[PDB]
Amino acid sequence: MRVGIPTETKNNEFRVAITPAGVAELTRRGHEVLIQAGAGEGSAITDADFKAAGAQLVGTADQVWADADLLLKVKEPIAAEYGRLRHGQILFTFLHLAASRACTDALLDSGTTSIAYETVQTADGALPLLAPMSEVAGRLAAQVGAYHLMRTQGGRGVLMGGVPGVEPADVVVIGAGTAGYNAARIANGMGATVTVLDINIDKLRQLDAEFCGRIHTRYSSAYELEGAVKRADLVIGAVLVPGAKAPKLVSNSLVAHMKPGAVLVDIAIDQGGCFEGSRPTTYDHPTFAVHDTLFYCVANMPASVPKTSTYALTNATMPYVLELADHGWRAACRSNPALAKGLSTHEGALLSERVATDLGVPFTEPASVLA
Ligand SMILES: CC(C)C(=O)Nc1ncnc2c1ncn2[C@@H]1O[C@H](CO)[C@@H](O)[C@H]1O
Repeated sequence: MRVGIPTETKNNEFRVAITPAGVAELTRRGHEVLIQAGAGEGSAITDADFKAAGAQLVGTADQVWADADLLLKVKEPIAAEYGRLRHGQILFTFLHLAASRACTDALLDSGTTSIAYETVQTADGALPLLAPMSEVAGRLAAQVGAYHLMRTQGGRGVLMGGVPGVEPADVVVIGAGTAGYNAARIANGMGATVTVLDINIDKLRQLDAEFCGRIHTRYSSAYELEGAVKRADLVIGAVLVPGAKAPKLVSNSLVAHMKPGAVLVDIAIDQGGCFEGSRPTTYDHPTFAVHDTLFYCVANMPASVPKTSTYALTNATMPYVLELADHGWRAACRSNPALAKGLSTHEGALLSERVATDLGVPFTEPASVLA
């Protein structure tokens, strides 16, 4: 079985779906690895780096899509790639099918077998392929929040950690999942006074142990949310409700009572955002004004650090890539329930009940295609 990796084609998507380490492991097990020339340059992975690991480098995207039985990507296929979808191909990437009926229809019409990184789910409820991206997005959230607090960036002009005798920035992280924990940790590492809110007290209990009380924890009632947001210099919205679209926790009305020049970073913006006035924005123009405060809602944040996030993503996908490459989609999903929960399409059948509800489309029970 051939494994193919094309260059990512979306705007500012610098990541790549495999590293030389993954190539060497695939090549070692007797698989051809086809990589489009330049696919890894955005992540500081040179064409020579891939070749030396055993990859057969290919000049165009067309040949990768055409010759690969298992096609690894980072983002969903865009319109220019629908014509490349094939019936005898397994596509393994971030899909976000509920957000695109056109992508969903393209996969279905193609008959291709697709598996979504973000719904791969282990028995304990975790999402091991989304998690490294949530980790990166959290840590980024603190450092872009820090930057935009500078007066030269429209912020209040407050240094994250203060200096001796001067007040640190007051940072509120909403949500203590993978992303919020990581945002809280870096914001606290920078010297800020960090308060993390959640409705799951056990998550608060972990934070209280891990930083010995230094990261403050508050139960996330509507009252407590309003109070802390009013006093904050930087608000990080980290409520990434799995599958569900993010609730609007910070209304534009509450934004108008915020400190002037306060900064809001929404790292749930790949799910519509957890602020009311959040709209997906880009890396060139990152911020916009909401009642004399600054909103940051850049989507696909981990792509801005592709050297980090390409490795974080593909370290996590590699064992599923090996199972797929060695056994094919059906046996691999039979053996591994976590991989099965990512099954999205196969031969015109939509296999995700959540997507199928959200779009109004025939839902095929995943058991029918596997057993
Ligand atoms: C007033 C209402 C609007 C409210 O308080 N809402 C919330 N406030 C803080 N945290 C919340 C939350 N709803 C979920 N979460 C947590 O965010 C993490 C996401 O991974 C999860 O751990 C989850 O428990």
